[PDB]
Amino acid sequence: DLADRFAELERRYDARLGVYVPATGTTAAIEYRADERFAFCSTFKAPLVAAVLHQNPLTHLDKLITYTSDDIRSISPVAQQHVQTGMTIGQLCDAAIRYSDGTAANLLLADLGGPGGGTAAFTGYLRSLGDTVSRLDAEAPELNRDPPGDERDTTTPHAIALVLQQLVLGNALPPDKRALLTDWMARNTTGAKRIRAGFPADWKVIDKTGTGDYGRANDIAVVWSPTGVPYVVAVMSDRAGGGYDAEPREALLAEAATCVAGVLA
Repeated sequence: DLADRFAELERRYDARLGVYVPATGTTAAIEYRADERFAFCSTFKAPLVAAVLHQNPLTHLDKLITYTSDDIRSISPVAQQHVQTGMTIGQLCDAAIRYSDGTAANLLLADLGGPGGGTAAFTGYLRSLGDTVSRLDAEAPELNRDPPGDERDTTTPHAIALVLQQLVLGNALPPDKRALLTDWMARNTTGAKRIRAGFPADWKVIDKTGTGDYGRANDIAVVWSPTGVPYVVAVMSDRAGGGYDAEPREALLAEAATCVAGVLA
């Protein structure tokens, strides 16, 4: 009947909803449109930091990156205030996750290198994690603005959840790099009204949000129960029928998360 409740949320919010919660040692998977494609939007910035971590020693986090005001092409709460001084890779990782900083993400893509400003390299990192479906094609902000029919810049709830599972809970990263990613997600500033809002206060929530055109609103999270049992929760939504300027609905994500919390508690 949980599928019926998700379908009701879709009707109430005039939206398309995708959910994946991987199975665990003691719980079944939750899946709703889990193999349909949704735009990443800024959700890709969490695996992007993982990519950078993966291919460099941690001393690289101290590498100073310089850039100009002309590089501020997307919403960049941190980067736009440090044009004169530049930012370290570590600082860029922090900003990309906790403030969804677009310039920071673009500079991290460039740090991977190669064609498409690092977008091919990012896609390659997902392939290395066994993700045969996801792809990044554009930089910020263009990656948020593809038409609904376009497969560019898309993932699926199933794909991104299994990536995050490996990153935070698995051994895709060594413990030191894993702890950095986890902490940045744990101190995210953008996600209070999404998955966090759907779980009780005694659950811990770490997350990365995404928002875009056609009413896109996403959140990917790892949650810990009050006794410290972890789960991955991916929730994705759009309103392709509501125009490119359809309002994204944080409340839809919060309610979907409430329904998930009910299953997992």
